[PDB]
Amino acid sequence: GSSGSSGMNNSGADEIGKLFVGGLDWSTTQETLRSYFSQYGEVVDCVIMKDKTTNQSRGFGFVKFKDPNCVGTVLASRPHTLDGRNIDPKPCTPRGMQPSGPSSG
Repeated sequence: GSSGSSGMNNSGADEIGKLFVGGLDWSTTQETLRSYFSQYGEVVDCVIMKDKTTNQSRGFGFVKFKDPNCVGTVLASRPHTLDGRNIDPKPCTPRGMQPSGPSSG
């Protein structure tokens, strides 16, 4: 970059095969959520954050994938929308770029 400062590139094997879904719906459940993402990649672990008292899906969660490649496949299928709710997955990584490359299908 010329003006903006991007910085160096790091890998750090952490939250690679993880997928942070942003934009869930109080109705959205972990069961259905699993399959919804399972169609893309073998869901290993699905989590859906809920309220403290209401215990309702605030509007975000997580999704694990047997393979760290499954995450991308979905990131390319974006945007996303499950249970009549506009959602958007994330590689669970900080802003910036990655040397990953065109690696995708």
